[PDB]
Amino acid sequence: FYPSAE
Amino acid sequence: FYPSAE
Amino acid sequence: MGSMERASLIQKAKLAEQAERYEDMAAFMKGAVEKGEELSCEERNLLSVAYKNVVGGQRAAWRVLSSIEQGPEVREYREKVETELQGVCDTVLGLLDSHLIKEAGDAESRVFYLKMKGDYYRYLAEVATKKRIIDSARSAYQEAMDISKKEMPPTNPIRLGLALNFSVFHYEIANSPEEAISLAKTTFDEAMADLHTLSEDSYKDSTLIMQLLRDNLTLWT
Amino acid sequence: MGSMERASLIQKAKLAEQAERYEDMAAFMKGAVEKGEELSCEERNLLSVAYKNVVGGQRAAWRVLSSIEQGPEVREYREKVETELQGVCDTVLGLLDSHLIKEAGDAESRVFYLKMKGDYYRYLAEVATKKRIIDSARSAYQEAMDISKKEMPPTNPIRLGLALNFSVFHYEIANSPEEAISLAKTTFDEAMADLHTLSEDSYKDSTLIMQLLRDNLTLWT
Ligand SMILES: [Mg+2]
Ligand SMILES: [Mg+2]
Repeated sequence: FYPSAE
Repeated sequence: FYPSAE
Repeated sequence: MGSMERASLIQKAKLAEQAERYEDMAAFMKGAVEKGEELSCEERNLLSVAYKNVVGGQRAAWRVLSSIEQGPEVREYREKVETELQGVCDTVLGLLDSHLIKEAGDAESRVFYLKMKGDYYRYLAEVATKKRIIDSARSAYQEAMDISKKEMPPTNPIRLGLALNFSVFHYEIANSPEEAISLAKTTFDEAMADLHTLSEDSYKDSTLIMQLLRDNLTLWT
Repeated sequence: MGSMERASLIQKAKLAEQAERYEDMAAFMKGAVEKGEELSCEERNLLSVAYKNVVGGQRAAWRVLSSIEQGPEVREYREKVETELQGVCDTVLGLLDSHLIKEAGDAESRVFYLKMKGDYYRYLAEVATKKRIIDSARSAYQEAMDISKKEMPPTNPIRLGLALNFSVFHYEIANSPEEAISLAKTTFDEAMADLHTLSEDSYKDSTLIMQLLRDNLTLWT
């Protein structure tokens, strides 16, 4: 849904 | 290298 | 999987495919085969998709590691992946030998299983360092070819995918690029001449595999 | 992995990453952590990439199965994948608690591990059906935030990735979309004001994570 940290 | 059957 | 119903294994294989959980999909389909009943067409496709994806990830990894290989660690880890790949191919071959092939009497089932036998001996050959494994792939593909030519039309998708894979066996494994090119050409041309017999949906099924034959002929000539 | 040298585990983790063998990569990195020595920066990144990829495939599968769920088979198989996901999160949390966090005294290591603790409690919360797990993620992220604000510049990539993930925790898990939006805005603006201090390569590292903060702000406002 909502990109998180790589 | 050389596509095979799906 | 011995305690799970056959129908529940098949249902969960389909869920695992949707979830891209291919190791689970192959374990469910192994359990369904081991119920001992013959597989339907849709069940044989589930078995093949599951193992193709499992072994496909192992082949890709083995190729990356073999290229790096060209301390003991690179060889040990390539050996680790290679052993796991050989185990998956042995498991599939074992399902085919106990007892899928011997119970398969219709041409659609028998050619499908003999093609799979050829394929998984071919994957064993890709890592082998070998003659006997290459012979076993050849023999399985040749039995499947003989039946498919007698029993199926030249556009049948199982016949076409068998000829495609036997052509890749000849080019990549058996060092017979001229036999590869001849088989792929003859198979394409005989299918083209029979397309007029097909419905729109069968035409789409057969021309998709014919395009793979053409893609290899373009790479090989 | 107890019989394998630490350096060989680390070497094979890197080979497994190249081969996209992330379950093997996480097993090698678990074995390296269990040697008992602290991890370097590059080793902490290997540990995090390996588990992120393992749990990332499990989260994707769990979302597909939970959507289908909305006989007992869909629930059983979603439960199967959920249990395996919870086991991977428990394994990571267990490495952090025995003994990575307690031995981590530099801010770079301590913030990295506390952010990981927050992340893997967050993944537990995504499947939980819960208050205590949400509190444990919050508490780990807040300790990491407190240290990062005192000890690192606002462009530090670990500080930025922590604030990004704590913002996703607030929006998706804690039902606090205004806190999410405030944290992502403040973090972006304080980093923008400190970019002038950076080399070209550090500028590229920090602006890549700032773009994720901006991508979420565009989704949320
Ligand atoms: Mg029969
Ligand atoms: Mg220390």
